[PDB]
Amino acid sequence: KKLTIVFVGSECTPWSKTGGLGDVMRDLPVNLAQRGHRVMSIQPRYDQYFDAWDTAVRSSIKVNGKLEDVGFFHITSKGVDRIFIDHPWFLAKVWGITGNKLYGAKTGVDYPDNPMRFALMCQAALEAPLRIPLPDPAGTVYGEDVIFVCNDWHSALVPIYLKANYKTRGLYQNAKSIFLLHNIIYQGRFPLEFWPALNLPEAAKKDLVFESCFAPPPLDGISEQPIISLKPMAMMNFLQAGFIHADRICTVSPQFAAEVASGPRGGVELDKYIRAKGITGIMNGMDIEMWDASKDKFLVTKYTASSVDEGKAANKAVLQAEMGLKVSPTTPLIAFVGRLDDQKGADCMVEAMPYLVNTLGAQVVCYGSGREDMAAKFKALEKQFPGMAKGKTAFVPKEEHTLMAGADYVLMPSRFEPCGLVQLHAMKYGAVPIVSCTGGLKDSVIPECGFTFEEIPSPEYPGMKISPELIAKGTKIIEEGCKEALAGYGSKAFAGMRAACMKQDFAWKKRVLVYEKVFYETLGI
Ligand SMILES: C[C@H]1O[C@H](O[C@H]2[C@H](O)[C@@H](O)[C@@H](O[C@H]3[C@H](O)[C@@H](O)[C@H](O)O[C@@H]3CO)O[C@@H]2CO)[C@H](O)[C@@H](O)[C@@H]1N[C@H]1C=C(CO)[C@@H](O)[C@H](O)[C@H]1O
Ligand SMILES: Nc1ncnc2c1ncn2[C@@H]1O[C@H](COP(=O)(O)OP(=O)(O)O)[C@@H](O)[C@H]1O
Repeated sequence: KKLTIVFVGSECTPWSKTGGLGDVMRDLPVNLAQRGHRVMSIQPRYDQYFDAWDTAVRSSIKVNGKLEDVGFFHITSKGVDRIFIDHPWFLAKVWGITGNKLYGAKTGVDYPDNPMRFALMCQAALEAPLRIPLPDPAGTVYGEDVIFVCNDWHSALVPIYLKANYKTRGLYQNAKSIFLLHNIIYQGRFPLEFWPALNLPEAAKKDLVFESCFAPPPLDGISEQPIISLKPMAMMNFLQAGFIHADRICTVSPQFAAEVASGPRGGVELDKYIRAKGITGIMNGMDIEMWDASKDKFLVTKYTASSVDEGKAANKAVLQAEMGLKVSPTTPLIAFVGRLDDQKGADCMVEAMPYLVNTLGAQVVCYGSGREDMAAKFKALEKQFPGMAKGKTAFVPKEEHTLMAGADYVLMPSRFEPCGLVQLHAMKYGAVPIVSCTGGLKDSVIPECGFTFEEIPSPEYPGMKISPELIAKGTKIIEEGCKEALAGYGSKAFAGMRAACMKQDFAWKKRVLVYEKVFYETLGI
Protein backbone atom coordinates (compact mmCIF):
# COMPACT_ATOMS: atom_id res chain seq x y z
CA LYS A 1 0.00 0.00 0.00
CA LYS A 2 2.52 2.64 1.26
CA LEU A 3 1.41 5.81 3.12
CA THR A 4 2.66 8.93 4.93
CA ILE A 5 3.30 8.59 8.71
CA VAL A 6 4.36 11.27 11.22
CA PHE A 7 5.64 10.44 14.72
CA VAL A 8 5.32 13.18 17.33
CA GLY A 9 6.92 12.92 20.79
CA SER A 10 9.35 14.46 23.29
CA GLU A 11 12.35 12.08 22.87
CA CYS A 12 14.33 10.47 20.09
CA THR A 13 17.51 8.46 20.64
CA PRO A 14 20.32 9.27 20.16
CA TRP A 15 19.30 12.98 20.57
CA SER A 16 17.11 13.14 23.71
CA LYS A 17 16.34 10.27 26.10
CA THR A 18 15.25 9.67 29.71
CA GLY A 19 14.19 6.06 29.05
CA GLY A 20 12.22 3.82 26.69
CA LEU A 21 10.16 6.55 25.03
CA GLY A 22 13.09 7.84 22.96
CA ASP A 23 14.20 4.33 22.02
CA VAL A 24 10.72 3.45 20.62
CA MET A 25 10.51 6.64 18.58
CA ARG A 26 13.96 5.76 17.13
CA ASP A 27 13.27 2.10 16.31
CA LEU A 28 9.60 2.00 15.36
CA PRO A 29 9.70 4.73 12.70
CA VAL A 30 12.80 3.21 11.03
CA ASN A 31 11.28 -0.27 10.88
CA LEU A 32 8.11 1.29 9.41
CA ALA A 33 10.34 3.09 6.88
CA GLN A 34 11.94 -0.22 5.83
CA ARG A 35 8.44 -1.36 4.71
CA GLY A 36 8.27 1.53 2.19
CA HIS A 37 6.22 4.11 4.09
CA ARG A 38 7.31 7.75 4.06
CA VAL A 39 7.93 8.32 7.78
CA MET A 40 8.83 11.39 9.84
CA SER A 41 9.56 11.97 13.53
CA ILE A 42 9.02 15.36 15.22
CA GLN A 43 10.80 16.23 18.49
CA PRO A 44 11.99 19.41 20.25
CA ARG A 45 15.51 20.88 19.94
CA TYR A 46 16.69 20.74 23.58
CA ASP A 47 20.39 21.23 22.67
CA GLN A 48 22.41 22.31 19.59
CA TYR A 49 22.55 18.94 17.83
CA PHE A 50 25.72 18.87 15.67
CA ASP A 51 23.99 16.81 12.91
CA ALA A 52 20.69 18.83 12.80
CA TRP A 53 20.59 21.51 10.04
CA ASP A 54 18.15 24.44 9.74
CA THR A 55 15.64 24.00 6.86
CA ALA A 56 15.34 27.83 6.99
CA VAL A 57 11.58 27.35 7.32
CA ARG A 58 10.06 29.35 10.12
CA SER A 59 6.51 29.66 11.32
CA SER A 60 4.67 31.57 14.03
CA ILE A 61 2.51 29.80 16.64
CA LYS A 62 0.13 31.61 19.06
CA VAL A 63 0.77 30.79 22.74
CA ASN A 64 -0.35 32.79 25.77
CA GLY A 65 -1.81 35.32 23.28
CA LYS A 66 1.62 36.24 21.81
CA LEU A 67 2.92 34.97 18.45
CA GLU A 68 6.11 32.83 18.71
CA ASP A 69 8.70 32.36 15.95
CA VAL A 70 9.89 28.75 15.68
CA GLY A 71 12.36 27.08 13.35
CA PHE A 72 12.63 23.59 11.94
CA PHE A 73 15.85 21.57 11.85
CA HIS A 74 16.07 18.49 9.64
CA ILE A 75 18.13 15.29 9.29
CA THR A 76 17.64 12.14 7.18
CA SER A 77 18.82 9.08 9.17
CA LYS A 78 17.90 5.47 8.28
CA GLY A 79 15.25 6.63 5.77
CA VAL A 80 13.37 8.67 8.42
CA ASP A 81 13.24 12.43 7.96
CA ARG A 82 13.44 13.51 11.62
CA ILE A 83 12.51 17.11 12.55
CA PHE A 84 13.46 19.32 15.52
CA ILE A 85 11.37 22.25 16.80
CA ASP A 86 13.73 25.17 17.57
CA HIS A 87 12.69 27.64 20.30
CA PRO A 88 14.19 29.34 23.46
CA TRP A 89 11.90 27.39 25.84
CA PHE A 90 13.46 24.09 24.63
CA LEU A 91 16.99 25.02 23.52
CA ALA A 92 17.96 27.54 26.24
CA LYS A 93 17.13 25.33 29.25
CA VAL A 94 19.31 24.73 32.32
CA TRP A 95 22.74 23.80 31.02
CA GLY A 96 25.04 20.76 31.05
CA ILE A 97 23.73 19.38 27.73
CA THR A 98 20.22 18.64 29.20
CA GLY A 99 20.21 14.92 28.17
CA ASN A 100 18.22 13.71 31.19
CA LYS A 101 16.00 16.37 32.89
CA LEU A 102 14.23 17.32 29.63
CA TYR A 103 10.99 17.95 31.58
CA GLY A 104 12.37 19.23 34.92
CA ALA A 105 15.36 20.66 36.79
CA LYS A 106 15.50 17.94 39.47
CA THR A 107 13.48 14.67 39.31
CA GLY A 108 9.97 15.20 40.68
CA VAL A 109 10.15 18.92 39.85
CA ASP A 110 8.86 20.03 36.42
CA TYR A 111 9.43 23.27 34.49
CA PRO A 112 6.47 25.71 34.67
CA ASP A 113 6.76 26.21 30.87
CA ASN A 114 5.62 22.62 30.07
CA PRO A 115 2.00 23.58 29.34
CA MET A 116 3.09 26.23 26.81
CA ARG A 117 6.09 24.25 25.56
CA PHE A 118 4.12 21.17 24.57
CA ALA A 119 1.22 23.32 23.47
CA LEU A 120 3.80 25.02 21.18
CA MET A 121 5.44 21.72 20.26
CA CYS A 122 2.15 20.21 19.05
CA GLN A 123 0.85 23.12 16.95
CA ALA A 124 4.29 23.42 15.35
CA ALA A 125 4.30 19.69 14.54
CA LEU A 126 1.05 20.14 12.55
CA GLU A 127 2.79 22.75 10.35
CA ALA A 128 5.79 20.57 9.33
CA PRO A 129 4.05 18.25 6.88
CA LEU A 130 2.52 21.25 5.04
CA ARG A 131 5.47 23.62 4.79
CA ILE A 132 8.83 21.72 4.74
CA PRO A 133 10.03 19.89 1.56
CA LEU A 134 12.11 16.75 2.20
CA PRO A 135 14.59 15.14 1.94
CA ASP A 136 16.28 18.15 0.25
CA PRO A 137 14.86 21.75 0.06
CA ALA A 138 14.35 21.15 -3.72
CA GLY A 139 12.20 18.04 -3.06
CA THR A 140 8.56 17.15 -2.28
CA VAL A 141 6.45 18.36 0.70
CA TYR A 142 4.76 15.91 3.12
CA GLY A 143 1.15 17.12 2.52
CA GLU A 144 -2.24 16.22 4.11
CA ASP A 145 -3.05 12.46 3.64
CA VAL A 146 -0.92 11.76 6.70
CA ILE A 147 -1.45 9.56 9.76
CA PHE A 148 -0.13 11.19 12.99
CA VAL A 149 1.28 8.82 15.63
CA CYS A 150 1.36 10.78 18.91
CA ASN A 151 3.23 9.58 21.95
CA ASP A 152 2.22 10.21 25.60
CA TRP A 153 0.80 13.40 27.13
CA HIS A 154 3.42 15.65 25.46
CA SER A 155 1.84 14.97 22.05
CA ALA A 156 -1.68 14.42 23.45
CA LEU A 157 -2.96 17.73 22.03
CA VAL A 158 -2.37 17.09 18.29
CA PRO A 159 -5.67 15.16 17.88
CA ILE A 160 -7.57 18.14 19.35
CA TYR A 161 -5.42 20.89 17.65
CA LEU A 162 -5.89 18.95 14.41
CA LYS A 163 -9.71 18.87 14.56
CA ALA A 164 -10.38 22.21 16.31
CA ASN A 165 -8.02 24.36 14.20
CA TYR A 166 -6.97 22.57 10.97
CA LYS A 167 -9.89 20.35 9.82
CA THR A 168 -12.26 23.26 10.48
CA ARG A 169 -10.57 25.09 7.58
CA GLY A 170 -10.66 22.18 5.08
CA LEU A 171 -7.26 20.50 5.37
CA TYR A 172 -5.93 17.33 7.00
CA GLN A 173 -9.44 16.01 6.28
CA ASN A 174 -8.20 12.59 5.10
CA ALA A 175 -5.69 12.64 8.02
CA LYS A 176 -6.34 10.48 11.09
CA SER A 177 -4.76 10.53 14.53
CA ILE A 178 -3.47 7.54 16.55
CA PHE A 179 -2.55 7.95 20.19
CA LEU A 180 0.20 5.71 21.64
CA LEU A 181 0.32 5.23 25.42
CA HIS A 182 3.81 4.46 26.74
CA ASN A 183 2.72 5.40 30.28
CA ILE A 184 -0.56 6.05 32.10
CA ILE A 185 0.59 8.00 35.24
CA TYR A 186 1.95 10.91 33.16
CA GLN A 187 -1.22 12.68 31.91
CA GLY A 188 -0.38 16.42 31.55
CA ARG A 189 -2.49 17.50 34.53
CA PHE A 190 -2.15 21.28 34.90
CA PRO A 191 -3.99 24.13 36.68
CA LEU A 192 -7.12 25.42 34.94
CA GLU A 193 -5.78 28.99 34.49
CA PHE A 194 -3.32 27.67 31.84
CA TRP A 195 -6.37 27.18 29.53
CA PRO A 196 -6.17 30.63 27.81
CA ALA A 197 -2.53 29.98 26.89
CA LEU A 198 -3.37 26.89 24.77
CA ASN A 199 -5.16 28.71 21.90
CA LEU A 200 -7.83 26.09 21.32
CA PRO A 201 -11.42 27.18 20.56
CA GLU A 202 -13.74 27.61 23.56
CA ALA A 203 -15.88 24.61 22.46
CA ALA A 204 -12.87 22.34 23.05
CA LYS A 205 -12.44 23.46 26.73
CA LYS A 206 -14.93 20.71 27.72
CA ASP A 207 -12.48 17.95 26.72
CA LEU A 208 -9.56 19.34 28.74
CA VAL A 209 -11.46 20.12 31.98
CA PHE A 210 -11.11 17.25 34.49
CA GLU A 211 -11.95 16.38 38.12
CA SER A 212 -9.94 14.36 40.67
CA CYS A 213 -8.63 14.42 44.24
CA PHE A 214 -5.06 13.70 43.14
CA ALA A 215 -3.15 16.57 41.53
CA PRO A 216 0.58 16.53 40.78
CA PRO A 217 2.61 18.93 42.95
CA PRO A 218 2.25 22.75 42.67
CA LEU A 219 4.24 23.87 39.62
CA ASP A 220 6.52 26.33 41.46
CA GLY A 221 10.05 24.95 41.90
CA ILE A 222 10.80 23.30 45.25
CA SER A 223 7.73 21.11 46.02
CA GLU A 224 7.26 17.47 44.88
CA GLN A 225 4.39 16.26 47.09
CA PRO A 226 1.13 15.61 45.17
CA ILE A 227 -1.62 17.44 47.09
CA ILE A 228 -4.73 15.32 47.96
CA SER A 229 -8.10 16.99 48.64
CA LEU A 230 -11.29 15.37 49.96
CA LYS A 231 -13.62 17.04 47.43
CA PRO A 232 -12.22 16.59 43.90
CA MET A 233 -10.47 19.58 42.32
CA ALA A 234 -10.92 21.17 38.89
CA MET A 235 -7.81 21.03 36.66
CA MET A 236 -6.64 20.21 33.09
CA ASN A 237 -5.71 16.87 31.53
CA PHE A 238 -4.03 16.70 28.12
CA LEU A 239 -4.16 12.91 28.09
CA GLN A 240 -7.93 12.65 28.42
CA ALA A 241 -8.24 14.99 25.37
CA GLY A 242 -5.82 12.64 23.60
CA PHE A 243 -8.18 9.75 24.38
CA ILE A 244 -11.31 11.76 23.45
CA HIS A 245 -10.14 12.86 19.96
CA ALA A 246 -7.74 10.08 18.91
CA ASP A 247 -9.11 8.08 15.98
CA ARG A 248 -7.51 4.97 17.65
CA ILE A 249 -5.64 4.20 20.95
CA CYS A 250 -2.61 1.86 21.00
CA THR A 251 -0.31 0.92 23.87
CA VAL A 252 3.02 -0.90 24.35
CA SER A 253 1.95 -4.37 25.63
CA PRO A 254 -1.08 -6.77 25.42
CA GLN A 255 -0.96 -7.27 29.22
CA PHE A 256 -0.59 -3.53 29.94
CA ALA A 257 -3.46 -2.77 27.56
CA ALA A 258 -5.54 -5.03 29.85
CA GLU A 259 -4.32 -3.30 33.03
CA VAL A 260 -5.32 0.20 31.81
CA ALA A 261 -8.88 -0.83 30.88
CA SER A 262 -9.18 -2.66 34.25
CA GLY A 263 -10.27 0.35 36.38
CA PRO A 264 -9.27 3.53 38.20
CA ARG A 265 -6.16 1.96 39.81
CA GLY A 266 -4.72 0.59 36.55
CA GLY A 267 -6.05 3.52 34.46
CA VAL A 268 -4.97 6.18 37.05
CA GLU A 269 -8.36 7.86 36.66
CA LEU A 270 -8.96 7.54 32.88
CA ASP A 271 -10.13 3.87 32.63
CA LYS A 272 -13.61 4.69 31.27
CA TYR A 273 -12.43 6.24 27.95
CA ILE A 274 -10.01 3.39 27.22
CA ARG A 275 -12.55 0.70 28.15
CA ALA A 276 -15.20 2.52 26.07
CA LYS A 277 -13.02 3.10 22.97
CA GLY A 278 -10.62 0.12 23.11
CA ILE A 279 -6.84 -0.17 23.22
CA THR A 280 -4.59 -2.46 21.14
CA GLY A 281 -1.48 -3.75 22.94
CA ILE A 282 1.56 -4.12 20.67
CA MET A 283 4.60 -5.09 22.75
CA ASN A 284 7.86 -3.24 22.02
CA GLY A 285 10.62 -4.78 19.94
CA MET A 286 14.35 -4.04 20.04
CA ASP A 287 17.12 -3.17 17.56
CA ILE A 288 18.71 -6.46 16.37
CA GLU A 289 21.54 -4.74 14.43
CA MET A 290 22.58 -2.80 17.58
CA TRP A 291 21.87 -5.43 20.27
CA ASP A 292 23.56 -8.56 18.92
CA ALA A 293 26.15 -10.23 21.17
CA SER A 294 27.33 -12.43 18.25
CA LYS A 295 28.53 -9.24 16.49
CA ASP A 296 28.47 -6.46 19.17
CA LYS A 297 30.82 -3.48 19.06
CA PHE A 298 31.33 -2.99 22.81
CA LEU A 299 32.17 -6.66 23.64
CA VAL A 300 35.60 -8.28 24.03
CA THR A 301 34.41 -11.83 23.30
CA LYS A 302 31.33 -12.07 21.06
CA TYR A 303 29.01 -15.10 21.51
CA THR A 304 25.94 -16.84 20.06
CA ALA A 305 23.33 -18.99 21.85
CA SER A 306 25.45 -22.07 20.93
CA SER A 307 28.55 -20.62 22.65
CA VAL A 308 26.98 -18.87 25.69
CA ASP A 309 28.65 -20.36 28.79
CA GLU A 310 32.13 -19.39 27.55
CA GLY A 311 31.21 -15.95 26.14
CA LYS A 312 29.35 -14.64 29.20
CA ALA A 313 31.91 -15.75 31.83
CA ALA A 314 34.58 -14.07 29.65
CA ASN A 315 32.58 -10.78 29.57
CA LYS A 316 31.84 -11.23 33.31
CA ALA A 317 35.55 -11.06 34.20
CA VAL A 318 35.68 -7.81 32.19
CA LEU A 319 32.63 -6.56 34.11
CA GLN A 320 33.79 -7.69 37.57
CA ALA A 321 37.14 -6.01 36.89
CA GLU A 322 35.59 -2.76 35.56
CA MET A 323 33.30 -2.39 38.61
CA GLY A 324 35.93 -3.74 40.99
CA LEU A 325 34.31 -6.84 42.40
CA LYS A 326 36.27 -9.97 43.22
CA VAL A 327 36.88 -11.79 39.90
CA SER A 328 35.18 -15.05 40.83
CA PRO A 329 33.48 -16.85 37.93
CA THR A 330 31.41 -19.09 40.32
CA THR A 331 29.91 -16.15 42.30
CA PRO A 332 26.45 -15.11 40.99
CA LEU A 333 26.05 -11.64 39.43
CA ILE A 334 22.70 -9.79 39.70
CA ALA A 335 22.21 -6.58 37.65
CA PHE A 336 19.66 -3.78 38.24
CA VAL A 337 18.95 -1.17 35.57
CA GLY A 338 16.27 1.55 35.70
CA ARG A 339 15.40 5.08 36.83
CA LEU A 340 15.90 5.91 40.50
CA ASP A 341 12.32 6.40 41.70
CA ASP A 342 9.21 4.53 42.97
CA GLN A 343 8.08 2.96 39.63
CA LYS A 344 11.22 0.85 39.02
CA GLY A 345 11.60 -0.22 42.67
CA ALA A 346 15.10 0.81 43.71
CA ASP A 347 14.16 1.94 47.28
CA CYS A 348 13.07 -1.62 48.27
CA MET A 349 15.81 -3.48 46.32
CA VAL A 350 18.47 -1.39 48.11
CA GLU A 351 16.89 -2.18 51.50
CA ALA A 352 17.16 -5.85 50.37
CA MET A 353 20.94 -5.66 49.72
CA PRO A 354 22.40 -7.55 52.74
CA TYR A 355 20.25 -10.63 52.00
CA LEU A 356 21.44 -10.66 48.35
CA VAL A 357 25.20 -10.56 49.16
CA ASN A 358 25.58 -11.67 52.83
CA THR A 359 23.04 -14.53 52.72
CA LEU A 360 22.57 -15.57 49.06
CA GLY A 361 26.24 -14.89 48.17
CA ALA A 362 25.77 -12.97 44.90
CA GLN A 363 27.43 -9.80 43.55
CA VAL A 364 25.13 -6.89 42.60
CA VAL A 365 25.75 -4.21 39.95
CA CYS A 366 23.37 -1.22 40.05
CA TYR A 367 22.88 1.29 37.20
CA GLY A 368 20.37 4.14 37.52
CA SER A 369 19.81 7.90 37.53
CA GLY A 370 17.05 9.92 39.19
CA ARG A 371 16.19 11.21 42.67
CA GLU A 372 18.90 12.54 45.02
CA ASP A 373 18.01 10.02 47.80
CA MET A 374 18.54 6.75 45.86
CA ALA A 375 21.50 8.17 43.87
CA ALA A 376 23.24 8.78 47.23
CA LYS A 377 22.61 5.25 48.50
CA PHE A 378 23.76 3.73 45.16
CA LYS A 379 27.23 5.36 45.24
CA ALA A 380 27.76 4.25 48.88
CA LEU A 381 27.07 0.54 48.05
CA GLU A 382 30.67 -0.22 47.09
CA LYS A 383 31.82 1.31 50.40
CA GLN A 384 29.47 -0.73 52.64
CA PHE A 385 29.87 -4.01 50.66
CA PRO A 386 33.55 -3.69 49.60
CA GLY A 387 34.23 -5.55 46.36
CA MET A 388 30.82 -7.31 46.40
CA ALA A 389 28.63 -4.51 44.96
CA LYS A 390 28.81 -1.34 42.86
CA GLY A 391 26.43 1.53 42.07
CA LYS A 392 27.06 3.48 38.85
CA THR A 393 24.95 6.69 38.62
CA ALA A 394 25.89 8.36 35.30
CA PHE A 395 26.99 5.98 32.55
CA VAL A 396 27.43 5.49 28.79
CA PRO A 397 25.64 3.43 26.12
CA LYS A 398 28.81 1.22 26.01
CA GLU A 399 28.48 0.45 29.75
CA GLU A 400 24.96 -1.04 29.49
CA HIS A 401 26.07 -3.63 26.84
CA THR A 402 28.95 -5.13 28.89
CA LEU A 403 26.63 -5.21 31.93
CA MET A 404 24.16 -7.50 30.12
CA ALA A 405 26.69 -9.93 28.69
CA GLY A 406 28.43 -10.09 32.09
CA ALA A 407 25.41 -10.42 34.40
CA ASP A 408 24.13 -13.91 35.25
CA TYR A 409 20.75 -12.66 36.47
CA VAL A 410 18.90 -9.33 35.76
CA LEU A 411 16.54 -7.82 38.36
CA MET A 412 13.48 -5.58 37.85
CA PRO A 413 11.42 -5.00 41.04
CA SER A 414 8.93 -2.62 39.34
CA ARG A 415 5.59 -1.46 40.83
CA PHE A 416 4.25 -1.51 37.26
CA GLU A 417 5.79 -1.72 33.79
CA PRO A 418 3.96 -0.70 30.55
CA CYS A 419 6.53 -2.78 28.73
CA GLY A 420 10.15 -2.43 29.86
CA LEU A 421 13.22 -2.79 27.65
CA VAL A 422 16.08 -3.82 30.02
CA GLN A 423 14.56 -7.32 30.44
CA LEU A 424 14.21 -7.62 26.66
CA HIS A 425 17.84 -6.48 26.33
CA ALA A 426 18.95 -9.05 28.97
CA MET A 427 17.15 -12.03 27.36
CA LYS A 428 18.86 -11.11 24.05
CA TYR A 429 22.28 -11.42 25.74
CA GLY A 430 21.43 -14.46 27.94
CA ALA A 431 21.07 -12.73 31.33
CA VAL A 432 18.22 -14.63 33.02
CA PRO A 433 15.47 -12.22 34.16
CA ILE A 434 14.15 -12.20 37.72
CA VAL A 435 11.22 -9.81 37.41
CA SER A 436 8.16 -8.28 39.04
CA CYS A 437 4.99 -9.84 37.59
CA THR A 438 3.31 -6.90 35.79
CA GLY A 439 2.70 -5.62 32.28
CA GLY A 440 5.21 -6.38 29.53
CA LEU A 441 7.31 -8.25 32.13
CA LYS A 442 4.44 -10.76 32.44
CA ASP A 443 4.19 -11.09 28.61
CA SER A 444 7.96 -11.32 27.94
CA VAL A 445 9.42 -13.29 30.91
CA ILE A 446 7.69 -16.62 30.27
CA PRO A 447 8.67 -19.48 32.65
CA GLU A 448 10.95 -21.03 29.92
CA CYS A 449 13.17 -17.92 30.11
CA GLY A 450 13.02 -16.64 33.70
CA PHE A 451 11.45 -16.06 37.12
CA THR A 452 8.43 -13.93 38.11
CA PHE A 453 7.90 -13.01 41.79
CA GLU A 454 4.64 -11.15 42.59
CA GLU A 455 4.52 -7.36 42.11
CA ILE A 456 5.60 -4.69 44.57
CA PRO A 457 3.11 -2.57 46.59
CA SER A 458 2.35 1.11 45.82
CA PRO A 459 -0.25 3.51 47.41
CA GLU A 460 -3.41 5.02 45.74
CA TYR A 461 -0.36 6.34 43.92
CA PRO A 462 1.09 8.57 41.26
CA GLY A 463 3.75 9.03 44.01
CA MET A 464 1.44 10.35 46.80
CA LYS A 465 3.02 10.33 50.33
CA ILE A 466 5.28 7.71 48.74
CA SER A 467 6.25 4.21 49.97
CA PRO A 468 4.88 3.93 53.55
CA GLU A 469 7.46 2.82 56.15
CA LEU A 470 5.62 -0.53 56.29
CA ILE A 471 4.72 -0.97 52.57
CA ALA A 472 8.53 -0.76 52.14
CA LYS A 473 8.56 -4.42 53.30
CA GLY A 474 7.94 -5.10 49.58
CA THR A 475 11.65 -5.97 49.97
CA LYS A 476 10.76 -9.43 51.33
CA ILE A 477 9.14 -10.41 48.01
CA ILE A 478 12.54 -9.74 46.32
CA GLU A 479 14.60 -11.55 48.99
CA GLU A 480 12.25 -14.51 48.55
CA GLY A 481 11.96 -14.25 44.73
CA CYS A 482 15.72 -14.16 44.19
CA LYS A 483 16.49 -16.92 46.73
CA GLU A 484 14.47 -19.34 44.56
CA ALA A 485 16.08 -18.26 41.28
CA LEU A 486 19.75 -18.23 42.44
CA ALA A 487 19.39 -21.58 44.21
CA GLY A 488 19.71 -23.25 40.81
CA TYR A 489 22.60 -21.15 39.50
CA GLY A 490 24.81 -23.57 37.55
CA SER A 491 22.00 -26.05 36.90
CA LYS A 492 21.21 -27.59 33.52
CA ALA A 493 17.91 -25.70 34.12
CA PHE A 494 19.91 -22.46 34.22
CA ALA A 495 21.73 -23.46 30.99
CA GLY A 496 18.32 -24.13 29.39
CA MET A 497 17.01 -20.73 30.49
CA ARG A 498 20.20 -19.19 28.99
CA ALA A 499 19.60 -20.83 25.61
CA ALA A 500 15.80 -20.28 25.71
CA CYS A 501 16.23 -16.53 26.46
CA MET A 502 18.33 -15.91 23.35
CA LYS A 503 16.31 -17.98 20.83
CA GLN A 504 13.35 -15.59 21.37
CA ASP A 505 12.74 -12.99 18.62
CA PHE A 506 12.42 -9.33 19.66
CA ALA A 507 12.81 -7.72 16.18
CA TRP A 508 10.17 -5.20 15.14
CA LYS A 509 9.39 -6.99 11.81
CA LYS A 510 6.53 -8.84 13.58
CA ARG A 511 5.43 -5.87 15.75
CA VAL A 512 5.41 -3.46 12.76
CA LEU A 513 2.90 -5.60 10.80
CA VAL A 514 0.46 -5.24 13.74
CA TYR A 515 1.09 -1.44 13.98
CA GLU A 516 0.74 -1.28 10.18
CA LYS A 517 -2.72 -2.95 10.09
CA VAL A 518 -4.05 -0.75 12.95
CA PHE A 519 -3.26 2.17 10.58
CA TYR A 520 -5.11 0.60 7.62
CA GLU A 521 -8.26 0.12 9.72
CA THR A 522 -8.25 3.67 11.12
CA LEU A 523 -7.76 5.00 7.56
CA GLY A 524 -9.61 2.55 5.28
CA ILE A 525 -7.44 0.38 2.99
C1 LIG B 1 11.00 6.50 30.78
C2 LIG B 1 9.82 7.43 30.71
O1 LIG B 1 10.30 8.64 30.11
C3 LIG B 1 9.34 9.69 30.11
O2 LIG B 1 8.94 9.97 31.45
C4 LIG B 1 9.04 11.30 31.94
C5 LIG B 1 7.65 11.87 32.05
O3 LIG B 1 7.09 11.89 30.76
C6 LIG B 1 7.73 13.28 32.57
O4 LIG B 1 6.40 13.79 32.72
C7 LIG B 1 8.46 13.32 33.90
O5 LIG B 1 7.64 12.81 34.95
C8 LIG B 1 7.48 13.70 36.06
C9 LIG B 1 6.06 14.25 36.01
O6 LIG B 1 5.96 15.15 34.90
C10 LIG B 1 5.66 15.00 37.28
O7 LIG B 1 4.22 14.98 37.38
C11 LIG B 1 6.24 14.39 38.56
O8 LIG B 1 6.19 15.39 39.58
O9 LIG B 1 7.59 13.96 38.42
C12 LIG B 1 7.78 13.00 37.38
C13 LIG B 1 9.21 12.49 37.46
O10 LIG B 1 10.12 13.59 37.62
O11 LIG B 1 9.66 12.56 33.94
C14 LIG B 1 9.73 11.29 33.29
C15 LIG B 1 11.21 10.98 33.10
O12 LIG B 1 11.92 12.07 32.47
C16 LIG B 1 8.16 9.19 29.28
O13 LIG B 1 7.17 10.21 29.18
C17 LIG B 1 7.55 7.91 29.88
O14 LIG B 1 6.38 7.54 29.12
C18 LIG B 1 8.64 6.83 29.93
N1 LIG B 1 8.19 5.53 30.49
C19 LIG B 1 7.53 4.45 29.71
C20 LIG B 1 8.09 4.19 28.30
C21 LIG B 1 8.22 2.97 27.73
C22 LIG B 1 8.64 2.86 26.29
O15 LIG B 1 7.77 1.94 25.64
C23 LIG B 1 7.91 1.72 28.49
O16 LIG B 1 8.60 0.59 27.92
C24 LIG B 1 8.26 1.98 29.96
O17 LIG B 1 8.03 0.81 30.76
C25 LIG B 1 7.39 3.12 30.51
O18 LIG B 1 7.60 3.26 31.93
N1 LIG C 1 18.42 6.38 34.43
C1 LIG C 1 18.29 6.35 33.09
N2 LIG C 1 18.18 7.47 32.32
C2 LIG C 1 18.06 7.41 30.97
N3 LIG C 1 18.03 6.23 30.31
C3 LIG C 1 18.14 5.03 30.97
C4 LIG C 1 18.27 5.03 32.42
N4 LIG C 1 18.36 3.75 32.82
C5 LIG C 1 18.28 2.98 31.71
N5 LIG C 1 18.16 3.75 30.60
C6 LIG C 1 17.99 3.34 29.19
O1 LIG C 1 16.56 3.40 28.97
C7 LIG C 1 15.99 2.16 28.55
C8 LIG C 1 15.15 1.56 29.68
O2 LIG C 1 13.75 1.87 29.52
P1 LIG C 1 12.53 0.86 29.86
O3 LIG C 1 13.10 -0.43 30.40
O4 LIG C 1 11.59 0.87 28.68
O5 LIG C 1 11.73 1.49 31.11
P2 LIG C 1 11.75 3.07 31.41
O6 LIG C 1 11.53 3.61 30.03
O7 LIG C 1 10.62 3.32 32.36
O8 LIG C 1 13.11 3.34 32.02
C9 LIG C 1 17.19 1.33 28.10
O9 LIG C 1 17.28 1.38 26.67
C10 LIG C 1 18.42 1.95 28.75
O10 LIG C 1 19.50 2.08 27.83
